[PDB]
Amino acid sequence: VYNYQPCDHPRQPCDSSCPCVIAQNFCEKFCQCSSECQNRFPGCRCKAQCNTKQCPC
Amino acid sequence: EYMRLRQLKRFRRADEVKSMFSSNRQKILERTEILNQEWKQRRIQPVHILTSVSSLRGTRECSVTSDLDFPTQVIPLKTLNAVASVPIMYSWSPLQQNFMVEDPECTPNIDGPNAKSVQREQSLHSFHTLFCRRCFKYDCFLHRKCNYSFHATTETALDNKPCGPQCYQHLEGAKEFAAALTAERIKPNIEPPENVEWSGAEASMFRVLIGTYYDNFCAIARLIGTKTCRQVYEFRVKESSIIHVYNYQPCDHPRQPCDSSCPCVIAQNFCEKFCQCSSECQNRFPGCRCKAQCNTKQCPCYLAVRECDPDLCLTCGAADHWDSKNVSCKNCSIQRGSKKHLLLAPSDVAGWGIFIKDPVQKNEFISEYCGEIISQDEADRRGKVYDKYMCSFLFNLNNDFVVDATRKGNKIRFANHSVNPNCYAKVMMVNGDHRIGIFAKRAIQTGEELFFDYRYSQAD
Ligand SMILES: [Zn+2]
Ligand SMILES: [Zn+2]
Ligand SMILES: [Zn+2]
Ligand SMILES: [Zn+2]
Ligand SMILES: [Zn+2]
Ligand SMILES: [Zn+2]
Ligand SMILES: [Zn+2]
Ligand SMILES: [Zn+2]
Ligand SMILES: [Zn+2]
Ligand SMILES: [Zn+2]
Ligand SMILES: [Zn+2]
Ligand SMILES: [Zn+2]
Ligand SMILES: [Zn+2]
Repeated sequence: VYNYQPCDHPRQPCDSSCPCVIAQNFCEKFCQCSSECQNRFPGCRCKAQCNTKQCPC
Repeated sequence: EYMRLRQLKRFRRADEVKSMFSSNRQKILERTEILNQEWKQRRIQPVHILTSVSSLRGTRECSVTSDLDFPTQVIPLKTLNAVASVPIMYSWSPLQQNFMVEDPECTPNIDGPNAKSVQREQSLHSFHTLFCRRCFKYDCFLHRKCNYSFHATTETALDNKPCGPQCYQHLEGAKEFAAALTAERIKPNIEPPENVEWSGAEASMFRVLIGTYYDNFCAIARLIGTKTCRQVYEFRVKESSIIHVYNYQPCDHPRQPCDSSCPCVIAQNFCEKFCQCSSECQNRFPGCRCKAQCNTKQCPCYLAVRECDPDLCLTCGAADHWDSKNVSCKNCSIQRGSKKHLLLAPSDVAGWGIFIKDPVQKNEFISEYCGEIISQDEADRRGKVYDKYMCSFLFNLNNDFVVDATRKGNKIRFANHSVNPNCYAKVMMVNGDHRIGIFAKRAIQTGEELFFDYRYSQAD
């Protein structure tokens, strides 16, 4: 597991041509890609405590 | 020989049919006598059958030509006023859920005076062969599986003191014998036992209940009739001396856990509650700890395109308030069966069309495309039958499942087709079964006919 290296490419999907995809890592807030990026990690909507395997994180 | 017997049988049949015809004729004569008496009770108004008028409206006249030696009578045509027609359609059976289409004999009854003892195959085989654990039904139509069953085939405290009547524990030196005989099943009862006759039904019920309650005596005597606890221990002692998404098919393999040797792993499906694996199974689906509405594309349920299992997704809203309106979680509408009202009217394009009564926002549940579940070959046959008159309703649900709503469906069967659809359908796995839901592509207006693109289905 590698640290999330940000990618900056507006109006460009991250799919087979992005370092985040090559590293099997999600685009984070620091990534400057489109807000509807494919690899963007959806914020988990836990009620609390985020300690069950239920949360994707 | 054979010819004589055949002739005798033919003569007997002829006599029988002659007598039957005579009797039926007598009955018919009586009924026609009373019928003609009723007919002659009142006469009819004189129908002179006048020849209307002589060109009252000055229209065309009928040239009724008599082929015999008679003149051609003339009569003006009295035209009949027109009546509005209705588009053609066939009858169908209303339906809400799915309906799949197929494509020494027994132990006596404890009910009634007749009874005996059943121990060849325990005492519980009528209610075990027929089972549908998914929705708790007997011989369910929804799940007509292989059904291997056929032909109708724990710590607790000791009951100290004689609760109510005399107890088996209160007997002098019986508990150690009980411990001994359960130890071997992996002072003591020296007093002679009583001799009381026991009915076959009572014995069978006692055996069945002892198969579960085990050392419990007070409760098993309470449920049974009479059945003294000392006598219960007596029978217990006597018996020892005497002797591409697929359906979520449940897994019950005890040879190995669910890992490369399970149908669920083969079908890449989460082991739901009906699976008989360990509670810590790898394929077990973690629930949602979602705050509300379960519509974040992230939600593992939404990522997996799945519904919310009531036994797993607990705080999400898939279990609380079962008998109420739509729950907080928006990924449970199809499971509850709640949809939007639809209407039927002549379509502005062709034939009939479904017009929704209320507006639907973007990605909002409207209806479920239910009907009759048929196999792929059965789907082909049904589609050919329906297209014989150039109208098909076949839809794709799973890899080997097809929903058809021609002879049995809902109002959502009449979906119009347009290059700019106002609705779209997606398949979601609800409680281990696959269902088709109807969703609006845009904020459709009130009363507009719903549009559905047929390219997604097998038939476009
Ligand atoms: Zn990128
Ligand atoms: Zn990205
Ligand atoms: Zn990125
Ligand atoms: Zn998170
Ligand atoms: Zn968290
Ligand atoms: Zn979380
Ligand atoms: Zn069922
Ligand atoms: Zn399994
Ligand atoms: Zn399983
Ligand atoms: Zn399992
Ligand atoms: Zn969820
Ligand atoms: Zn949910
Ligand atoms: Zn869920």
